[PDB]
Amino acid sequence: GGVWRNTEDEILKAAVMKYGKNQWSRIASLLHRKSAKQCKARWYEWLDPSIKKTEWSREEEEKLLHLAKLMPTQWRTIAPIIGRTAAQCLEHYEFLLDKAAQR
Amino acid sequence: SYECKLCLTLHNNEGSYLAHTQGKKHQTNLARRAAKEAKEA
Amino acid sequence: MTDRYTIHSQLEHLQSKYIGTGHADTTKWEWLVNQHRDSYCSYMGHFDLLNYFAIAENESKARVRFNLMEKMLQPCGPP
Amino acid sequence: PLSDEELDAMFPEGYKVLTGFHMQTEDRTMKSVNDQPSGNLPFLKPDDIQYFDKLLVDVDESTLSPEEQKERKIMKLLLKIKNGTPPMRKAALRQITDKAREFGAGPLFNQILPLLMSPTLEDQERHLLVKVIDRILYKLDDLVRPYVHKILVVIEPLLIDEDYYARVEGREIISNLAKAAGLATMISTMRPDIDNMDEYVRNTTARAFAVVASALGIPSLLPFLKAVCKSKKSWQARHTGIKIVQQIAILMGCAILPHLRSLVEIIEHGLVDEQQKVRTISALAIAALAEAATPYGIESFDSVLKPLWKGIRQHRGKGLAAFLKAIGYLIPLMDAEYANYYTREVMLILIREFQSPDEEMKKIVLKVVKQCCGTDGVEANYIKTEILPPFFKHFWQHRMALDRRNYRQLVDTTVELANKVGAAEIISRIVDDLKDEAEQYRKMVMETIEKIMGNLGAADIDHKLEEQLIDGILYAFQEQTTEDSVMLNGFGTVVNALGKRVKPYLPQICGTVLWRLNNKSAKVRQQAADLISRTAVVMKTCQEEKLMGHLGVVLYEYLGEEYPEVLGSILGALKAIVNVIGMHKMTPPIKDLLPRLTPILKNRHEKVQENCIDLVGRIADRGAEYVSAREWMRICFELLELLKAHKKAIRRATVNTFGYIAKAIGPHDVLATLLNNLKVQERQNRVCTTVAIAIVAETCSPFTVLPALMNEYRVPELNVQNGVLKSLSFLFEYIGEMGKDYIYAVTPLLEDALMDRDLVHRQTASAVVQHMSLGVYGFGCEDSLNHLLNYVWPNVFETSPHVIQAVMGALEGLRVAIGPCRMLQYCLQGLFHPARKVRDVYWKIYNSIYIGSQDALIAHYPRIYNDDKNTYIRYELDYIL
Amino acid sequence: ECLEKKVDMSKVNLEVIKPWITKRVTEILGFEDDVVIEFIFNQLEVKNPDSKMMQINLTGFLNGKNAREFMGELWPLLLSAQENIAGIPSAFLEL
Amino acid sequence: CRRIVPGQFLAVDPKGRAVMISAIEKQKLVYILNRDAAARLTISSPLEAHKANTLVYHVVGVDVGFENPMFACLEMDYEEADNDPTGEAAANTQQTLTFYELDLGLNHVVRKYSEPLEEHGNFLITVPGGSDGPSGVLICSENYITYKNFGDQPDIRCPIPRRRNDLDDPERGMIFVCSATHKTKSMFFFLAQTEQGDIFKITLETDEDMVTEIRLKYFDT
Amino acid sequence: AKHHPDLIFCRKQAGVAIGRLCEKCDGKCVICDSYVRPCTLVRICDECNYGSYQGRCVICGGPGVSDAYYCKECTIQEKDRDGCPKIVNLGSSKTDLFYE
Amino acid sequence: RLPPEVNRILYIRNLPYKITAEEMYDIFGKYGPIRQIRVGNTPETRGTAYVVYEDIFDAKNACDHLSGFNVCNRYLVVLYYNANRAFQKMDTKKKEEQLKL
Amino acid sequence: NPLTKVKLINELNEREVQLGVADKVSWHSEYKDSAWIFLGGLPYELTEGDIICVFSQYGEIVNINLVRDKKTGKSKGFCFLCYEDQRSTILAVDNFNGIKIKGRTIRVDHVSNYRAPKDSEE
Amino acid sequence: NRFTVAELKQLVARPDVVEMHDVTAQDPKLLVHLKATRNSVPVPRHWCFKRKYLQGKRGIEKPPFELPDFIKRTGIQEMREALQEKEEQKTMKSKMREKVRPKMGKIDIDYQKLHDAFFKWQTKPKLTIHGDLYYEGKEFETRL
Ligand SMILES: [Zn+2]
Ligand SMILES: [Zn+2]
Ligand SMILES: [Zn+2]
Repeated sequence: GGVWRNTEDEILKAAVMKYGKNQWSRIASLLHRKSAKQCKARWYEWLDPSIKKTEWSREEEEKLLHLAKLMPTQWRTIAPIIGRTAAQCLEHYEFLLDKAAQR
Repeated sequence: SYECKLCLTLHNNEGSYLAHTQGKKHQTNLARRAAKEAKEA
Repeated sequence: MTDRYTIHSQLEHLQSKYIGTGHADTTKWEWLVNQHRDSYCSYMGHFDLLNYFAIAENESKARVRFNLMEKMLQPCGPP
Repeated sequence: PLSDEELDAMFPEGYKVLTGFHMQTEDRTMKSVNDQPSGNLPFLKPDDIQYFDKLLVDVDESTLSPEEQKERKIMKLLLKIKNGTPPMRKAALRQITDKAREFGAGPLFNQILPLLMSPTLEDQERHLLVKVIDRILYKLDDLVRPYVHKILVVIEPLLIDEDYYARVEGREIISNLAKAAGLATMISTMRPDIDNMDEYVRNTTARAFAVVASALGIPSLLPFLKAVCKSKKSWQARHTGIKIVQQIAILMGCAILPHLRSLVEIIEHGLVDEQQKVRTISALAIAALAEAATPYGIESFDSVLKPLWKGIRQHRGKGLAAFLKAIGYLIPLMDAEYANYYTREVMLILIREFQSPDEEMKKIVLKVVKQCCGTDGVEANYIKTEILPPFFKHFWQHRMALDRRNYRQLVDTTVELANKVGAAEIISRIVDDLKDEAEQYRKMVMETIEKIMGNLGAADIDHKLEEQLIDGILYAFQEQTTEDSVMLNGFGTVVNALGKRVKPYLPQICGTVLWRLNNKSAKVRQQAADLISRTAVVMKTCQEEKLMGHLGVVLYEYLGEEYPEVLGSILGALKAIVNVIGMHKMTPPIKDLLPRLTPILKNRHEKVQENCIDLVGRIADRGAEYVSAREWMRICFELLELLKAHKKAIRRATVNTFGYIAKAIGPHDVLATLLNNLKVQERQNRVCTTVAIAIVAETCSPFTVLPALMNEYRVPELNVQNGVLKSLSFLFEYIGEMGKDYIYAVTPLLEDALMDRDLVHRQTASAVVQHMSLGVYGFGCEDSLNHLLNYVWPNVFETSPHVIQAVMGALEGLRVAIGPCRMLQYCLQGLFHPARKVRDVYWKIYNSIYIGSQDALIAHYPRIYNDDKNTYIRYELDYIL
Repeated sequence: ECLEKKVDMSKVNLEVIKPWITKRVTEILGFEDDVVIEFIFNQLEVKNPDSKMMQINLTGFLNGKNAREFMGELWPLLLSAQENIAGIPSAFLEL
Repeated sequence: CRRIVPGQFLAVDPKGRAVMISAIEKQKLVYILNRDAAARLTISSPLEAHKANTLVYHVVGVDVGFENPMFACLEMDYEEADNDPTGEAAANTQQTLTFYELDLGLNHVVRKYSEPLEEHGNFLITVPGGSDGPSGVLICSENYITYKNFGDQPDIRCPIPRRRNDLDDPERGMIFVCSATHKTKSMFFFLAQTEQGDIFKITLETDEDMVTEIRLKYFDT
Repeated sequence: AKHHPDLIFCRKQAGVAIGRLCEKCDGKCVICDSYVRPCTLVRICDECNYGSYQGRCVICGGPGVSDAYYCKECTIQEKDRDGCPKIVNLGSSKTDLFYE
Repeated sequence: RLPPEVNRILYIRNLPYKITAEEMYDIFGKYGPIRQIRVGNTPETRGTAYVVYEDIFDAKNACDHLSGFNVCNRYLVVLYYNANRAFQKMDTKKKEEQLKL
Repeated sequence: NPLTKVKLINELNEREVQLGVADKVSWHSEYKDSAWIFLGGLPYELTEGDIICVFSQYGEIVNINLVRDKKTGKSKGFCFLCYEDQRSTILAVDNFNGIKIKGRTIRVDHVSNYRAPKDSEE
Repeated sequence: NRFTVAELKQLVARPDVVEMHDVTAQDPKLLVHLKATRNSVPVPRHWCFKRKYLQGKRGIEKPPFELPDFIKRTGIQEMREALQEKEEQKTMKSKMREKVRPKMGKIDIDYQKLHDAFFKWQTKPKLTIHGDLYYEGKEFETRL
C-alpha cells in the first residue's frame, strides 16, 4: 500500500538526520511496516531537502515544453535536467499545462 | 506519553509529538508574552 | 375517543419490572408514596415493628394490620 | 406489452423522452473519464455501478444543493460498508447509527431496500446489510409505520434461508421491528399477503405472523387468527391461519400452553372441510400443539380425537400420514387406558403402511413407532413377533441414512425400541451390517450401537455375540474415510460398557493399533492415538499394566512428528496414560519426558499447545521432583510466547501452569518474568500474564508477590500500571476473605490510581474496590472502603461504557459492605438536580440500590416535612413508648 | 372521552348487530371483507372489551378519520341496546 | 421484607396438591405438590399469577374434592386512585374477592371469578367441603361476617354482636383476629375470635347444598 | 454477558431446571463471568429448557458437559435470586465469523 | 433459454454530450424495433440514458456485441436496469371483458 | 410436497457424488431384480406412445401401465414402466428426474414389488 | 413559573447552601431540603464544567508513587532498581541468552521479613471521613 503518513515521514527525517544517506535497513528497522526500498523511493521522491515541491516558475516550464517534445516519454531522464527532481511534479505540470492549453 | 507544555497537549507516541511543529502555532503567540517581558522589540 | 395516545411498551433496555424504582422525570409524590408503601410493608413484614406499634395503642395485631393495609391506598393524599 | 403509463410509472424522474483498413492513431482529447469514483474507499464492481452510480461525478455542492445530499451521503456509507475494509465499515456504521435520527426513514430505506433485491448478492453482504438494518432499528422507533411492507418483501426469504444463523437474525430483526412498529400496523400490512397466489410469500408471511406473535404475545392478535381461520371465500386464508398456528406451536415451546385451549377451539372447525390441504395442515397443527404441550392439556384435545379416528378409518394418503402424526403426538399426553386403546388399534395401520414408497410417510411412521411404544401398552413378544421384522426389512436401507432428518430419526426411534424390547434383540439383527462397503450406513449402525449400549448397557450380550461386534467395529475403524469422531466415542462407549469382558481382545486391538500407527502417513494416524486415549481407562480396570508399559515407550517417541494433527493426538494419548496410571510408575518416566515436551511447546498449533501445556500442568502439580530445578525457569519464558493463542483453553490452563511452577520453585524468579511480560503493546499477552500474577498470588501463600507488585507502579509506563491494577483486581477476586489484612496496604495505591488522570486506572481501581468489597464483606473494614468511595464517586460522570459499568459494579459492590445508608447519603442532594446528565444517572443508581436492598433503606430514609395538602411525615416511627 | 362509559356484553344481543356493521364497512372501504367483521365479532366476544384497542386496530386499517365516526356510531347503539333489557338499539327497535 | 417478592401471605390446598405464596403486590407463585414412588414429595416449577397495580390483603385456600384447587384472595386496584387527584376516586375503589383456579391439566393460573365487596374485609376462613359440606370462604369485616360462594348462593351477611352497654363505641367498628376451624367428624365449626377476646361459635347448617343462613353465638372470653 | 453489551437475558421465573455449560465455557459464571468460588446452582425456566433445548449450554447454546454455577460474588449481591439468566439473542459475535 | 434476467431495458453509460437526438435512434434502430429512450437532465444523467425496446433478441444483440465498441470519442458501456420501485400505484381502471376473445 | 421429492431424490444423488460412493452400495443394490419404475406428475395430455418415446432413450419399456380411470376419467398422473434391464432403471431414475414436459415437472422412483392400481400419493 | 434565588433564599430556614442553579429545578423546595439534610455529600463541582474533570492536569508532573515504610523496610526496592539497572544495559543477545539460559537467586531475600512487615509491622494509613469529596486540585490545598 504505502500510505506514507506524516508521523512516519518525520521519523524518517530524524532517521536520515541521525544515521546517514546510504544506510537504509538500520532506519527501516524501526517503522513496523516499510522496507528499505520504499523508504528510498519516498526519500528520493519527497523527503530530500533539495526538492522544490512548490514554487512553480516560468523558466523551467518553458524549458520543459520544448524538452517534453524532444522526448515524449522519459520524465525521469529530464528530472535532473530541470532541477525539479521529484520526477512526478513534472508529470503534474505537463498534464496541467496541457489541460490549460485545451480547456 | 508525551506532552507539549505551551501547547498543553498530549501525544501518544514519538511521531505524534515530532509532527506537532507546524500546526496551531502558539510559538508565534508567545510574542505577546515576549512583549509583556520587554516592552520594546 | 382518543388522539395520538398509542404508546405501547418499548425497547427492553433493562426490563424495569420492579415497582417503586422511579425514573429521571419522577415527580415528588410518586417516590414519596412508594416510600410510604415500602415503610408500611416493612411494618407488616416484621413481627417486631407490629409489636412496637401495638404496644402504644391498645389495639390488637389484626386491627393495626388492617389499618396500615387500608392506609397503603392514599397514605400521602391527592396529587 | 407495456403501455406508456406503466413505462413512466416504472422508471424514476430526472429523465425525458424525445482485409480491413489501417491508417494511424491520433492524439485524443484526454479520454480519461472517471469510471470509478474519485477515491480509494472500496473498489466498485460492475454490478454496483447502477445503485452506486451517483458518486461517480464530483458534487462540489453549489446551485444543485438542497438539504437532500445530507439525506443521501448514506450512499457513500453503504458503499464503504458493503465492500470496504472493516475499520472503514465500523466507522461508517457508527456514523450512520449516530445520525440515523438525522437521515430519516424515506431516503434511508428506499436506498437500503432495493439493494438487497438484486440477484447478485453475497451472504456476508446480506449480513452487513441486515446489520445496518437492525442497528438503525434502535434509533428509528415509531417512524417506520408506512414502510413495513417494503421492508418485509426484502427481508422474508431470510426466514427460509438454508443456514441457521441467518434465520435467527431474521427472527430477531422482525421481532425488533414488531416491538418498534406495534401491532395494528403489522396486521394492516401483512393482510394482503394472505390472498396472494404465491405460496412462498404466503408461507413466509404466516411465519412472520408466528414470530410477531411470539414477540408480542398470543391474545393480542389471537382474534386475528380466529378471524382468518373461519372465513369462507377461499381455502388459502384458512390454510394461512392454521399455518400460523403451526409455526407458533413449533416456534415457542411451553408458553403457548396457557393459551392452548383458546387456540385449539379454533382448530376443530377444520378437519371436515372439502380441501385436503386444509385438513392436512390442521392435523399438522394438532400435531404441533401436541408436541408443544408435552404432556398437558389432554382434556382440551377431546374434541379432536373423533375426526382423527374417522380419518384414519376412511381416508388414506398424505391425510392418513398427517392424522397418524397427530394421533402419535397426542397419545403420550393421555392416561394409560385410553392411550393403550388408541395404541393397540392403530398398529395394524402402521404394519399396513410399512409398504409405503414415499420417504416423508416413512419419516412420519418412524417418529410414530418411537412415541407409540414407550409407556405400558405394548409388550415384548408382540413387538418382536410382528412390529420389528418389517421394520428391519423395509426401513434399514441406504436411502434413509442419507437424509439427515431421516438419519437421526431412525436411531432416535431405535433407542426407544431397545428400551422397550432389549439390547441383543436389535443388535444381533444389525451386528452383521458393520462389514458393509458403505461408510454412512456403517456410521448409522455405529450410532445405533453406541446409543443402545450407552443407554441400556452390555449385560444382555452373551459370548455368542461379542466377537462379532468387536470384529465389526475394528473393521469399521480400519476402513473409514472422513475425519469424524462418532466412531471414536462409539468404541469408547463399547469398551467402557465391556470393562473386564474385553480381556481376550486387547492384544489383537493393540496390535492393530501398533500396525495402524504408520499407514502411509496419509493422515490416518490420529485415530489410533485417540483410540489409545479412549482405551487408556478400560485397561487399568482389567488388570493390564504390562502392555501399558509396552505402549508408553512407544508413544514416548512417536511424538517426533511433523503433522500437528497427529502430534496433538499423540500428546492426548500420553495425557490419558499419565491420567490413568500413577506418574511415578511409568516406563517413560518424567526425568526424560518433559525435556522431550519442551521442543513440542515451540509449535504454534493450538491442539498441540493445548495437550502439551495440559500435560505440563499435570507434571507441574504432580511430578515437580524429576528435574534439575533449571527447567521450570527456562520454560516459563517460553510460556510467555505460548500466549496469544485464540482458544481460551490454552490461556486458562497456562496460568495454572505458572502457579504450579511457582509452587514448585518459589515465587521469586518467575515473578520477574511475569512482570517483564507487562510491556508488550499487544492485548491477550498482558492480561494473560495479569491472570498469571493472580495465580502466583493465590496458589502459594500471599506476601510474596505484593511488594514488587506495589513497586512496579513507580515505573512510568501505562501498560505496567494497568497490569498491576488489573492484577490487584484478579487478586482480591480470587482471594476473597483473605483480603482483610491487605486493604490498608493497597489503599494508598488505589488512591493514586483513582487520583490518576487516565480513566483506565480508575476503572481498574473500581474493579479492585468492587472485588475487595465483595471480599472483606462482614469483617470490619468499612473505613478504607469509605475512603476509596470518596474517590470513586466523582468518576460517575464519565460517559464511556466500560468505565461506567466498572464504577456501577463498584457501587453495587460497596452497597453491601459499608451499608446502604452511606450509598443513600451519597445519592441524596443529587436526585432532582436540574442538569439531566447527572439526574438520570443518579436516579438509575438509586434504582440499583432500590432493587439491591429495599428494606435496608427503610431505616435509612430521611424526613420529608409536610406540604399544605398532603401528609409526608412517617408518623409511625416518630412517637415513642 | 365518550368511549369510557363501561359496558357489559351479556346485556346485549349479537346477531342483530352484525349485518349493520357489515353494511357500514361496505360503505367505508368500498368493497366487502370478512376478516374485519370477525375482528368486531371476536372483540365483542369478551364481556369487558377495550374501546381504545378497537380504535387503534381500526385506525391501523383505515385512514384514521373513518375509525372516529365508526366508533362514534358503534358506541351509542351499544349503550342504547344495553340500557334496554332486550338488547336491541334504537336504530332497530323503530325500524 | 419487600413489597414485590412473596412471603407475606400463604395458602395451601387442604388435600395437599398445590401451595400459593403471595406478596402484597403484583405476584403470587403457585407450586404443585406431588408424590413419587419412594413416597417422596416432588415440587414442580412455580406458576405465575402476575397482576400489576393490585394489592393483596389476605390469601386463603378453597377446599375442593378432587377438583382443580382454587385460591381466594382480596384484591384492590389503585391506579384510578393515584391517577385521579379529585380524591373521590380513592373512596369507591372497594375490595374484590378473586378466585384463582389451578388447571393441573393445562398447567397455568387463570382469573376465574372476581366479585366486589360493599364492605372492607381483612382475612378469610376456609370452609371444608367436597363430601363434608358447603365448600366456600368466610369473609370477616368491620361489624360483619360474610358468606359469598359463587354460582347461585347469595351474599349471606350477619352483623357482629356487641356487648350490652359497654363504653368503647363512639364510632368504632369491630373485626376478628382468629379463625380456628374444627372438624369433629360429624359437623364442622369455627371458634372465631374478635379483638376483645370474645370467642364466637360459628356453625354452618344447610338443608340443601345451597346455603340457607349462617348463625353464631357467644362462646367464652 | 458483561463482555458483549448487546446480549440480553431471559429474566423469567426460575424453576427446578438445572442449567448446563459446554466444554468451551466450563467454569464460567453467567453474570460476572469468573472462574472461582462456586456457591449456587443455576435455575432456568421451562421455556428455555424444553425439547431440543435440554442439555444445552446457557451462553453459547452448545451441548452441555458440566453443571452451571453462580459465584459467591453473585451470591452475596443476590444476582442469583433474580430472573432466569438464559442468553436468548446472538448478535455481532459468532455470527459474522461464520460468514468470514 | 434464459429466465433469470430482466429484459425490455438497456442502461447506457458514458454517452457523448453532443447527442441532439439522432445517433441513439440510429444505433438502437439499427438492431431492430424500439419502444423509446430516456435522456436525463441532471449533469450526471446528462450522458447517461435509458432505452426500452420491444424485443428480447434485439436487446441481446445490443448487449452481447456492443460492449467495448468505439463511438465519438467517449466510449460507452451497457448494463441491465433493475426495475424495483415506482411512485404511484394506478387505480379505478375497468379492464372488463368487453367481448374481445 | 407434490414435487419436493424431486429435490429429495436429487439431494440423494448429490450426496452420493459428494461422499464418493461406489456403485456396489449406491442405492441400486437394494432395488435389484426389478425393472419397474413409477412416474409422478404427468400431464393429462400424455398418451402411452409419447411416454414410450420420451422414456425409450435408455431402453424400450417392455410393460407399460397407465392409470386409466374406469368410466368417467381418462388419466390420473401416475405410470408404471417395466424396462428390460435394471441398469436402464438406474439411468432413468438418475437422468429423467427434474425435467419438465409442458408445465408441470415429473418424478421417477422405483416400485420393486408389484404393480398396484392405486397406492401411491397424488 | 420559577421564583428566583431571592424568595428561595428567604423562605428556607437554612439559606447558606442555595445556589443560582437551584431555581431551574422541577421542585426546588425538596432540593434545598435535601441540600440541608444531615449527612449527605454534595454533587461534585464538574457537572457544569467542560474539562472532563481531569483533563486540566496537563502540565503538572507528579512523582510516580510514594511507597509506605513497611514495604521500604523489606529491601525489595533497592533490589528491584538494581535488577532494572542491570536489565536496561543488556542487548538482545543477552536478553535471548538469559531467556533460555537463566540465572536464579537474584533477589532471594527471605520469607519471614515480608510476613512480619505485612502482619506484625502493619501501618495504619491516614484515611478520611465520608464528607471529604474529591474535587480537582485537592493537594494544593494543604495550607489548612
Ligand atoms: Zn458456553
Ligand atoms: Zn459471578
Ligand atoms: Zn429462561
